[PDB]
Amino acid sequence: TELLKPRTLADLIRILHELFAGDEVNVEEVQAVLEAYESNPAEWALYAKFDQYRYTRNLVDQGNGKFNLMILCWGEGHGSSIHDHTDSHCFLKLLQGNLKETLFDWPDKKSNEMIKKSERTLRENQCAYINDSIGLHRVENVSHTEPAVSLHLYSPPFDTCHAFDQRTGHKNKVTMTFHSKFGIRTP
Ligand SMILES: N[C@@H](CSS)C(=O)O
Ligand SMILES: [Fe+2]
Repeated sequence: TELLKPRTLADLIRILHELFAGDEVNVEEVQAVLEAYESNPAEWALYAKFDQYRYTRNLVDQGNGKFNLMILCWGEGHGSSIHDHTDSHCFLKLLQGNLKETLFDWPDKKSNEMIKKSERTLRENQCAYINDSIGLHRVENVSHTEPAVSLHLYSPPFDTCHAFDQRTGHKNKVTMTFHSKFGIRTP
């Protein structure tokens, strides 16, 4: 009920366990708390494990089963597919660098080019929110010189989703994997 500024990543995690103690989710409250945590690189260095060729997903907390909290690491020019979020809430907070978020509408069943609804540049410490009822999105680090690090919370947890072909709107099921869990590389 009473939202306080998270002092550290650990404190944020404790607050998040409180916010997800029940069966529902106050989206605006979760977003405010995520936004209020000041990114401190020393606190999340353990999870910030990059790969040269694509972005990595690094599990931080399993939220007592109610959410997955993870850190995504985007090399220069690394980006995602256009994807949905499997009927889950999805929060994205920038911890380092910038990411471009492009929004798309759910495709009609006819094969057509997916045209962008809009785009925005998410900046350090800002927290965005998406869910399937809002639409689909692609997230990209368009920087040539700066890696980006983001903190993502999904509730309920999911490890599969759909990728959408921008040319047709065709979807394919994708299994998402973790690069690391609790700071441990999981090959
Ligand atoms: N949801 C994507 C990243 S963009 S929110 C993922 O979890 O891989
Ligand atoms: Fe996403």
